[PDB]
Amino acid sequence: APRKFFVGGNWKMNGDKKSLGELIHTLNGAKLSADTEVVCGAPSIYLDFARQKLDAKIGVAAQNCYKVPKGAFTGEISPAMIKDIGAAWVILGHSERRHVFGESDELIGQKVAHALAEGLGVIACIGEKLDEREAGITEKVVFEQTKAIADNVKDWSKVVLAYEPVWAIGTGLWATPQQAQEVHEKLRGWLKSHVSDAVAQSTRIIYGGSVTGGNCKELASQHDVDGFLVGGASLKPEFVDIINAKH
Amino acid sequence: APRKFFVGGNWKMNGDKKSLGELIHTLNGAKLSADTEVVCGAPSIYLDFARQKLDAKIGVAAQNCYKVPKGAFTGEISPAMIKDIGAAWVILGHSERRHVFGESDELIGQKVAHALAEGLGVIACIGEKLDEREAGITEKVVFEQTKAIADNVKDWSKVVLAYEPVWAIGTGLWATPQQAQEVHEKLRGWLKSHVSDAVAQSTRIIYGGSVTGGNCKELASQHDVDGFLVGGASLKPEFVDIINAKH
Repeated sequence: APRKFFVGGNWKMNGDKKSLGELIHTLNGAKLSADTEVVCGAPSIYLDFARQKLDAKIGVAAQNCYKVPKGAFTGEISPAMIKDIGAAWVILGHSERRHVFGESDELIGQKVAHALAEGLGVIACIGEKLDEREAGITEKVVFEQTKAIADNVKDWSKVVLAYEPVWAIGTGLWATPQQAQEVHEKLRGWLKSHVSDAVAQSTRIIYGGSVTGGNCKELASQHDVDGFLVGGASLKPEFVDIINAKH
Repeated sequence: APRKFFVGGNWKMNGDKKSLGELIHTLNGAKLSADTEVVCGAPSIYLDFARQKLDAKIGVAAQNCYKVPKGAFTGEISPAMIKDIGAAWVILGHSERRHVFGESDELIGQKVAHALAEGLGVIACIGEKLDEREAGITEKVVFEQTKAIADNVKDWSKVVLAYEPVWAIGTGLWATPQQAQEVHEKLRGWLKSHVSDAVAQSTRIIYGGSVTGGNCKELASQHDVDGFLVGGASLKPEFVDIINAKH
């Protein structure tokens, strides 16, 4: 009945074998809550390395992939390759790929469908920007993005939604736990009416804003926040505290 | 005085540990010419693996990277990471990155600057599309792309230009050895007047069109073709014949 708490740690473009080696060794020896499903999002070049060194209980995620198994797409990797090195997840639709690299809702949706058909789990990301949040069209934007994902999801048991308050990234604005709860609650209500009641009750909607050891207990105590997609703090030893945010 | 023959092998988005393992085993046991600099362009998730398995005499190249060492750029790898796993090259501005993923001349120039400063070698790719070749403005296009790269190159000794006749990629048209020589010759002349004569005589300008064991002998015998950037044929054992194109 209860959704399993889910902390993913998006490392982004960071680290080398030495620094990521020390990070992994710290997670391996740390007292982690058995209630939490932990997943580390490693750079593509370090996905094989991260899987070898990390304990089997902690999952590994690609930070991005493409929509077909093979082909003339220099620079890209496919779900077939991510599966081949032992990883079981992929992060798609991150705000950074949307913004810096112009990834459309259509393109993200194709990636979601393919990743899922190949047997990977997907951490799908959504979120509205500053001018959108200020305009009061938060719901219209995240529902548009969630629909572009959901049209390509037949089975929700391998999917986790991640809300990114992009409006509070790099601008003077900040997100409160109450504001996060209000978006998560509306996303769950969207899944209830557009997919099914059971999908809404079992699907983890994790918060992907600024999550630190100092603010995670309050964000996790929110009814409809089922975990985090942690940015910068996933590289530090306090990522352990964030995993244990309910204890 | 002569420019060392340079055969790079762009694997693109293809293969797994098993298939790439057999590929690498064939190249390691093959009778490769000492006069040919061989470099394998592996997918990012298999870069580490490729460097370990491949003999030291064959270089390893990333198929793409970003313009800073670290940062909030989910899904991207940096030159510092490529250097960390033992690779010494990177393929930038590939036609597929330009067309499918909208990589601009500016972004490519920024990437080239960073890659060279971090100590990597660069196979920079340029080429005119069908509508540009048809309009007769081939010179104007490849001079623009080469300039965007040259403005960000301080030292050309670690750089290799790869001409990609994109107008002959899936259009039904094919580039003849005379037509390849015609572009390569004009590119070397561009380097002569816009940089220096010494740079023009020492810089390898390799052919990035469709290269097989059937057509490489005639292409390589052209005066200003100094090697190849091989596509599909770099996965198969005939890549050995292409490496030995002059013998």
